[PDB]
This record gives sequence, C-alpha cells and structure tokens, in this order.
Amino acid sequence: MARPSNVKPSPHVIKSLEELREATASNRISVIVFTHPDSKRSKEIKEKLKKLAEEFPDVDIYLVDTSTNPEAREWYNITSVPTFVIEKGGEPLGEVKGPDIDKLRETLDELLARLE
Repeated sequence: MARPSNVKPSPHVIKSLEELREATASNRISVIVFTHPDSKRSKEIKEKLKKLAEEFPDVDIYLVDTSTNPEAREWYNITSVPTFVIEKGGEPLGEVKGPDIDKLRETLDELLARLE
C-alpha cells in the first residue's frame, strides 16, 4: 500500500479479513471502529462520530463487523464493543477503550499533524 486509493469523505465498509489487515497496513489515517448490528437502543452516539466527518472529512472513518473478523476480537480481548483503533505506516500507534467522541479529536489530531 503506497499509492492513493481511498481518502476523501465517502461510504466505504469492508467485508472480509484480508480487507481489514490490509487497511491496517495502509500508510494513511484510518480510524477502525468495532460495531455490529445488535443494539437498537444503543448505537445512538454513532451520529457523534458521523458528524465529526464534517469538522475534518480529510480522514476516513468506516465501520467493521466482527462477523467477518471474529478472531480479531479475541486477538486482543476486547470488552468495549465501541472501540477506537488507529494505525499509521502499517502498524499500531494507539488505542482507546471508552465513549470519548470528544476526546477522539485529540487522538487523531496528534497523529494528523505528524503526517500532514
């Protein structure tokens, strides 16, 4: 993953293991979020992250379903479905566990100025 492909703001959701591990290898700014269709009352805060795309659409934000990457969960033992994973240059840079859509603007920021 060297040349450009997906960066601009637009709908793009994976659907396979390779697609996941691949997106993590990319040397761009991608925010992987774990979430599955199993909560009607919940998933309300989702809009929060959706709106963030406006403040800075330069970043790509997609959703991931364990249905395709189940082992991934146990891979790091996740307790908070709504997790936030950030990669860079094809490697783990950081990770957060908890509802902090507001503070999330500080995790990707420090990682943004670095690249751009």
